[PDB]
Amino acid sequence: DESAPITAEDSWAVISAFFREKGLVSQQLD
Amino acid sequence: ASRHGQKGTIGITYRREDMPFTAEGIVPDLIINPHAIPSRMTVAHLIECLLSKVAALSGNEGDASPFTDITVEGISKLLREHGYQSRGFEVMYNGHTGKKLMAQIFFGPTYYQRLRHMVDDKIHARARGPMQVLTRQPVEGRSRDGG
Amino acid sequence: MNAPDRFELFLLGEGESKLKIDPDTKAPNAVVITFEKEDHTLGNLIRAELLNDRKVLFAAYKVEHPFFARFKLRIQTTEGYDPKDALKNACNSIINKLGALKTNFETEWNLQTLAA
Amino acid sequence: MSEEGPQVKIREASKDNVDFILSNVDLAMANSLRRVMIAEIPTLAIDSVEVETNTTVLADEFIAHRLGLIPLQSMDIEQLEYSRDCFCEDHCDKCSVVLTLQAFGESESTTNVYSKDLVIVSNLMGRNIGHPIIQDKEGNGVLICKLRKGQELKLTCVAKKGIAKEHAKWGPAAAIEFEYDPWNKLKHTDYWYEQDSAKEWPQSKNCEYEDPPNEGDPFDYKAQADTFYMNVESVGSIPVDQVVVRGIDTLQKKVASILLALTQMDQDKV
Amino acid sequence: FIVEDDESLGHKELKVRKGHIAKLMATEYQDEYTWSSLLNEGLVEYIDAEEEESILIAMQPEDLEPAEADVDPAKRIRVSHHATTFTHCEIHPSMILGVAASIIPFPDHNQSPRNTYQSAMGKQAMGVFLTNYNVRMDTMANILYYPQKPLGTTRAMEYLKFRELPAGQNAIVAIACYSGY
Amino acid sequence: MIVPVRCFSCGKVVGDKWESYLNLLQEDELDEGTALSRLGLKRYCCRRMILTHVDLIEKFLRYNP
Amino acid sequence: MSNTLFDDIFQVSEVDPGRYNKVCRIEAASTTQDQCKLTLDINVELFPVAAQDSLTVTIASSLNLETRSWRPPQAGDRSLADDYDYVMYGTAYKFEEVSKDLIAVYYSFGGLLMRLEGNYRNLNNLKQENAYLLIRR
Amino acid sequence: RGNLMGKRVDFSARTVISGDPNLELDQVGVPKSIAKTLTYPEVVTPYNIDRLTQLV
Amino acid sequence: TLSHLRRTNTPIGRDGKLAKPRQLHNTHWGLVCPAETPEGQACGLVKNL
Amino acid sequence: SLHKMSMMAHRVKVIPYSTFRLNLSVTSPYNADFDGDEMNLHVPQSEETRAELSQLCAVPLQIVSPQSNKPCMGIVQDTLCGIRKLTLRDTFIELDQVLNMLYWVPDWDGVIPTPAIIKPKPLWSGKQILSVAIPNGIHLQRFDEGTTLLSPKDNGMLIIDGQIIFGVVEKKTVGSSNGGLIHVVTREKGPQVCAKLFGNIQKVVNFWLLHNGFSTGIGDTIADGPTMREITETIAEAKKKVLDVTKEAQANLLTAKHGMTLRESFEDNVVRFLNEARDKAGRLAEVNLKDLNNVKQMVMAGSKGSFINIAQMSACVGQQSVEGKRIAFGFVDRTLPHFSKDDYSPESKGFVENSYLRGLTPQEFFFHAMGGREGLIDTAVKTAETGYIQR
RNA sequence: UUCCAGGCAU
Ligand SMILES: [Mg+2]
Ligand SMILES: [Zn+2]
Ligand SMILES: [Zn+2]
Repeated sequence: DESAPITAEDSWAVISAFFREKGLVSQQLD
Repeated sequence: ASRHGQKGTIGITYRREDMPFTAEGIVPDLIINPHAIPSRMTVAHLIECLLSKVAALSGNEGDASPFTDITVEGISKLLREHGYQSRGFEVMYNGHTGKKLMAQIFFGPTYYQRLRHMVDDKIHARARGPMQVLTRQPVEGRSRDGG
Repeated sequence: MNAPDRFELFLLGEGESKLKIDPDTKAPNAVVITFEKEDHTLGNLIRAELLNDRKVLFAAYKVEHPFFARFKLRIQTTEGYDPKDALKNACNSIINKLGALKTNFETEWNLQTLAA
Repeated sequence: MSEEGPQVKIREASKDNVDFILSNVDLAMANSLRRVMIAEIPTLAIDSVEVETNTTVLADEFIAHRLGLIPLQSMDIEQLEYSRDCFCEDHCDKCSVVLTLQAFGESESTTNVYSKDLVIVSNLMGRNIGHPIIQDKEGNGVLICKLRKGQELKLTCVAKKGIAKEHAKWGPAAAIEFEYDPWNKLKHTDYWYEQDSAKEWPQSKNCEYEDPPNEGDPFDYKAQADTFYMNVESVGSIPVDQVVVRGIDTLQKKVASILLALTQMDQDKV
Repeated sequence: FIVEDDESLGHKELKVRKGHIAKLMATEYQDEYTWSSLLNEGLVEYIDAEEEESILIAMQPEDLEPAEADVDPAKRIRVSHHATTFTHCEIHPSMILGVAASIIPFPDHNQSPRNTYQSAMGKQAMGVFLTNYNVRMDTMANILYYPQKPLGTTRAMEYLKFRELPAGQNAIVAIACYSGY
Repeated sequence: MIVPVRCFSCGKVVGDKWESYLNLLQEDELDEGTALSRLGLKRYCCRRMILTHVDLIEKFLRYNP
Repeated sequence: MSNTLFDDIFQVSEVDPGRYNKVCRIEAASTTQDQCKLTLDINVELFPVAAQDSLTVTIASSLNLETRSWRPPQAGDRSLADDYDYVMYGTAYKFEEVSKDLIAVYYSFGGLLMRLEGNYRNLNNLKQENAYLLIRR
Repeated sequence: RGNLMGKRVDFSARTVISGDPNLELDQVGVPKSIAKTLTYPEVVTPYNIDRLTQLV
Repeated sequence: TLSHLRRTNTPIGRDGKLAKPRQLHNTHWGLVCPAETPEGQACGLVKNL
Repeated sequence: SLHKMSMMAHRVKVIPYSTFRLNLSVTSPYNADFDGDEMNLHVPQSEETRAELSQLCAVPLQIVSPQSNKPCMGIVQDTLCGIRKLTLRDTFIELDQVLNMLYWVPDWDGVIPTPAIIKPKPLWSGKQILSVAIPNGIHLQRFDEGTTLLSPKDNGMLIIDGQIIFGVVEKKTVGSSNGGLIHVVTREKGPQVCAKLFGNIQKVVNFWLLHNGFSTGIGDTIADGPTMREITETIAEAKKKVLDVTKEAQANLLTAKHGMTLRESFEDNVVRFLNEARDKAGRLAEVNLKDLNNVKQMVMAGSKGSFINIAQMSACVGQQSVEGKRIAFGFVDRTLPHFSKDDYSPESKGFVENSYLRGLTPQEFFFHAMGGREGLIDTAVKTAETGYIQR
């Protein structure tokens, strides 16, 4: 069911995506 | 210092012979005084100590992460599956005589940082020396032999 | 920096006899020996055995301060009997105990086996 | 049936542990040895590195430090005097063991430097001494360091006597175990609890070997302490036994030197 | 997380599902489903302070949503799921923190100020600032001989590149009175 | 930053065991805690040692002269 | 110079372990004057005590029939005015007068306290510190 | 304010303090380093003369 | 190295602007760290994202 | 240096290692701790200059501060924490040790004291030997609560001829207290005598505590299984003591207590109720933690921690506030975007229900901050205005 | 030295 709720543990991965793209330096850069 | 604003400079160094030991054989690398806890109220120190003593026996990167579903009640059960006190403490023998410690100690691993600021970069003594020009008063900075 | 020299914990440097016995003046027939380059390892044990001699009135010791490898040992005895001797005896007591103890640990060892 | 007093009765045994039950002695005594083993047992290790060339990532003293930790053989040690005593200006075959080490990163794939690569150059005098104690599965033992392409490293070490007091690298020790009165019948502790002292606090394997409490009975205030369940390990340099015998020995030596000074002291006077 | 009640089968709910996840982790594996899309897919938004003023966020996603059925005697006591007006939701509370904070084990178990001290000394410690110090001619810098990674960690570290470039060691602490030094 | 030759607490030999630990994983596909129980590392003092050391040297070696 | 200064057997009204893992303060009455009450803590780790028991209480500042340091053993042979079980030793602080002439003195033993009452410890109960205590049976 | 009501002076020393339970209240443990750095003018007097000469 | 990169300086009047500024605001939630600020002096005038 | 006693004369005792190793009791007068603190020391130069130091500046003299006609040093930490344990009726020591203790005291007449227990096995009690450090003629009379000459709970403190007759020793007796042992010793004897007393009491108790060991650890912060729940409802009960008095004002039904808005008059009752409840929540876990508990043991000797601490770790934390006014609505009638507007309940004005053992919630957390920040703020102000007001 | 700046003392 590629469409079900989203337990807590899951969210972590989302954040991963963030820094994967953005990056700790996001600000200064862009 | 630790990770809870737990500053502190060494006081003296001892070897295992004088060091306090637990039947297991193990002995502390660090021995912090119990008094820097109640007033500072840094349980997270006590907690990391119990949590790390666990993931150190089983080897499972103990999670400390922000707010989550962990508990002393929880850890104290896993640390009980390993045979050690459920709260971390352990019996210990007074390194000098070998005679047990009428008391028990919160003996468990904790992550500790070593900030620069080491003694030998600060001991400074001056008995007369370089004197400034405009003032003729001793000069500023240990760097320049000041007073 | 001001780190004493490591080896100073067991090397009596220039004129420093192991022992040095000054007669305790506070009490009668009692003394105090200064042990240079020695500690609890040795101390506490001469304390134990020394404290078995019935003829020993007082026996206790102490490390002056953790920075210096030393300790004073105070010994008092039943008059006529010189504490020096008590220390003398109490010592051999330990040698004789150990000696036999070595023999006995070795007895057991020869009579053993394992593959590791 | 025999033997004056302090008797032992080795429980288990192995090439790297002497789990034994020492009994009927003064705890003072027990500890006394316990210490002696960790502390003052003569050993051997490097104590002087002579860096010729080095391209590694570990800078000199890093390597120079670990080299002192690399356990070295010391079975005979007692027949290789401390530099300090011997009369050789600096060092000699009658006080020290000389080793070499040389690495070049040929395998264009991380070349390793192991304790096995040390090279005894000085006359071993025909005596178990100076051998890079190896327990490695393969036999490479103690990974010293690594290096890449044309990374080189030429050294030259010098082992000397030494004991755990002078430094840990001379610790034949490792870590002993210690316990007595597993049922705290002398009450040398006051177990902290939240509820049942008995529950919260785990029991020990060393209880079987001693009688449980048995309520009724009052408190034996005449209770002293014999029977100590030690577990002398080892790091190799010395056979698990000697790190116990010699322990039993070095202590005994000192104990006599006290008498020795009590003799030399008397003779003295005009 | 945009939590529009766009659920004919139910009520309100994160405009993202376990699918999106395994679809992203798909890329976590082979290092295709970007964060960039997690925006365009109107799955989550960038809320500035001002705009925030007009929205309602549920802390922990799950929890503050469903219905019911004695809590946990060991856990803590958390406010309930009040209203369903919920517009968005938090990635994880731990995100209010900054570098410093993020390395502090159980920051939610100390006195407020204590966590501020650690926010200053972490910047006064030793470590391995960059694995290139071998070719670094910077006047002054320290490195620990054997950098140990921490036993107790945060998920926050995984991103702060810590376990790879730690700032200390796991020493066996013994909290007790001894010599008195 | 290489394997810490011998533990800090008890000092029991530990500079060799490295490679054997790294293998009791990538190959013998075990779990940390056990891998270490296998290499003889009993009490935590010596345990935390391996279970924590970060073999940076590798990332170092990866440079040049 | 050596004599007893008080002897009488009492019975334990009751014993109390107020937060004290190894010691208990107790009290009893006298099998003589019924005005002679008694109070005394007690290391119940060296001499248990149950409710109501006849224990001979004695006191006097002396050796055995026949100040300074405290010899260790030796006395294995020596005189032993210890013909009892419990033998503490302390000092006596106050000399109260609980009305009439039913006086009560307090004897502390370096840490444990004690209190008596009646009136015939007249030319017997000295104000002195010295005062070995004794219990038996 | 900074030059007359307060000056920098000679014969002064500063280091990190670490308590000790073995010094009398009034003592102060001093590093051998400073003990060789900080001096004190003493007058040659037949009293010390002998000692003083040894020191020199 | 990081902490310093993501930082925040904010000028003051001319003397200790004791009140509004230095304080921790509600609008601060999620944007600025709540516990990581330089003690004393410019306490709360300089923030970490 | 804001004290007269911020500078004192000490005896040089040249030792190894690079630190200024000073005695402990002279810790609180300099305001000295060891977390990286450095100290300055100057060297006299004239036969008379030093004279001035030794005759007026030595620590032995500065012992009793005139700023408060009461000593300004005294036994602290380790020794304080230990001095108590050693005391207790329930504490005895056998010959082997008692002898070592006696020896450790420099003066000791070299004459062992008579064991209070010659009965089966000769024993000694803390008070017993600890008094070997206490000189002669030193008299003390306390009377705490249930003190009674025969103090049961060891309430008071009676020391005659310099011998501990009864009671426990701690911050009240050996501290820098007024009628304090220390205060008397000095007066009653010399600036000297007392100066050495710290040394004896120190060495002894320090040594005894070396072996009796001591510590703290999470286990001390957990209160009785049900006693905690007993609290979770001592909380909830107040929530409703609020919820009620809220609608009771959400209906225009409350007497605006003279000189207070309906708003003000309201909040005031809110607050009281919470803290009021939180406090007992404390005590609840307080007399609930056995004597064996560590964190208490120290709060008892008086060497670290107070009722409050125990509370905020074991029981309930508290209601955070800024300028007395619990977290405001800088967020248009609410605290965070996690709340529904016009929310006055305690779960929003910043009331930390959990305990440091349990752990704050993302909100409990952020609020605690805004609150914490305030201390830090004036700390760096009140400190400046002071340093000036001082000068 | 000089002038700005930054950092530390829980
Ligand atoms: Mg400080
Ligand atoms: Zn030679
Ligand atoms: Zn180890």
